[PDB]
Amino acid sequence: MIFTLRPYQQEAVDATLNHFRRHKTPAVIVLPTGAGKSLVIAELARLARGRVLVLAHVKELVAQNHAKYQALGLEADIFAAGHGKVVFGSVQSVARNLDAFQGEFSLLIVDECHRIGDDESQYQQILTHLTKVNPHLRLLGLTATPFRLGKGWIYQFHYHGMVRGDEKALFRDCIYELPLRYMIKHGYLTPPERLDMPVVQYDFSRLQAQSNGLFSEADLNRELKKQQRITPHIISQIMEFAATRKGVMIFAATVEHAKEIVGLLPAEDAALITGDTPGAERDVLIENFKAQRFRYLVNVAVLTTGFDAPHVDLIAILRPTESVSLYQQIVGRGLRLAPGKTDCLILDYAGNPHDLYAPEVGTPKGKSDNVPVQVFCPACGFANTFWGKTTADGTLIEHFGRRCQGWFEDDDGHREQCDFRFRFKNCQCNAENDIAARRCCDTVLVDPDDMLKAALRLKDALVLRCSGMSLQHGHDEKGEWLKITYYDEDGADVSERFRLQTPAQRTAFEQLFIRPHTRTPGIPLRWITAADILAQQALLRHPDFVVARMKGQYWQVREKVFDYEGRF
Ligand SMILES: Nc1ncnc2c1ncn2[C@@H]1O[C@H](COP(=O)(O)OP(=O)(O)O)[C@@H](O)[C@H]1O
Ligand SMILES: [Mg+2]
Ligand SMILES: [Zn+2]
Repeated sequence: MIFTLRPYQQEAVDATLNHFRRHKTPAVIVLPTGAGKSLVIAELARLARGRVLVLAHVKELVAQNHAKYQALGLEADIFAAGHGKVVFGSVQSVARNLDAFQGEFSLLIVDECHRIGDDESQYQQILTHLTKVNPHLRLLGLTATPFRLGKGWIYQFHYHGMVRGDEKALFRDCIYELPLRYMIKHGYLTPPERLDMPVVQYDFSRLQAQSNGLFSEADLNRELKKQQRITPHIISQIMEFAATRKGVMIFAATVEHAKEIVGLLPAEDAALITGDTPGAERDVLIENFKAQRFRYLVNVAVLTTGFDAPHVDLIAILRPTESVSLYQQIVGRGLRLAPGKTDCLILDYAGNPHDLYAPEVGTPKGKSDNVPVQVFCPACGFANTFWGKTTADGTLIEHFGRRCQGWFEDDDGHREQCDFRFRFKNCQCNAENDIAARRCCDTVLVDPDDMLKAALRLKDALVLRCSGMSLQHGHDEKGEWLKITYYDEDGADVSERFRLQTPAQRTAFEQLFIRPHTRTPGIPLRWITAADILAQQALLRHPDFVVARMKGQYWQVREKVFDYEGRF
């Protein structure tokens, strides 16, 4: 041809080729922003039979992709506001002129395919036209951000064995992923430099995250306006370094941060991008920047399509990053190669740890001090990465995962997520299954809240809002026993007993108490006598509610509720 592929580019091509020689279904490739997505595009098109349509939502993406294609010495058409195998188009423009797209189309590539579900509405008109004309039309997505915290995952199965999204995902498969780690190790991107000790960080250890997992507009703009005096004190140091840098990208937390920054540095040498802007004004600021007509770009919406020019060489991070994906997306905005760019200066000011390579758990943290931890599935061996708390030594205090995420395929094409359940109910189903996939048969499972309300309107019933438990142990002519006593904030209490002597009794005790009560399900608790259990009571959680029925004379435990989540 006219071009030569790097090894990783040929991997991405062969991955795609193998997927569609076996499957009709959509696939995504995960490529960082400096990878040269045009080299994959051009090899697929050299091999294609139809034409190939390369769609973007953002017209500047359509123009960037058309330019980078023809920079290879190749011809292709473009369809936007104003001949070869490939057509480069925007969603709006192509959904308009569908009559001009009536030939053979074998492959449709969607750049930034994470955008697809951001309503838009014309896209599926395109999809259905192309599929009417081309029933076996193959669709490849490309993206650097498969997962946005708050929107979830763009694919379902990953070819490494994890499951990510539900049956809902737009792409059933992710078939190649190029790690930042590797692109930096082999020099295909600019190596990043995070200043070891920058002077005055913010104190975002006060993290009050919403349920989708994103810190709220209010909580940000307010909650550390207690330090809103340091907002000029830090831009001073940013200007210090920017003395010797071509383009600085600064990421605020809110418009109330980004404006209180855009005024605080030089007077017309900076600009402000956020979703609340034109339009024609963004089309002016994309020409001004990258052409370097100003220096500082301040933004709060990290979607920087157009401003990730190669000349940017310092990323200053003025916001806490909830997921690692947001951190990686932000640093990656400044990692492109430029002739004589030695590194990219990363200024981590907020409470943002040092893991450009962290695994993305893929769900909200929960407790703010939660880190990723890896738990091995006792069924299939797969290495899950759940949220957890780990001690100084790297040892596991808690992990929070509920189900193994590995998957497998037989030789009949039937594909299944592993079904090992770290948290369970009954005899077993997910903590939040409505119907028992299979037992007490397909019956309707009793919702915790209803079970508590039923038990409340019983007289022979006790319902204690458990504030903790205490263990005693003892012995007689049949061996040892362990007695657990649950109690609420007023010392109302109720207890149960477990003989530890016989192997059936040992086994029942692992079944009915250690497995519900352990903080590290899947990692077995090692113990010889009740004394070892007392010794390890920190590895045990206490129930959120206990229900005891009456007969006879004494109170007898019947139900324990863990992992509550619905108030009350
Ligand atoms: N196979 C290749 N042969 C020659 N140059 C390449 C190759 N792959 C990538 N490059 C160069 O590496 C850089 C890739 O950056 P870019 O084209 O901006 O990535 P993307 O378009 O994927 O965002 C470009 O400067 C490009 O010319
Ligand atoms: Mg490219
Ligand atoms: Zn498993």
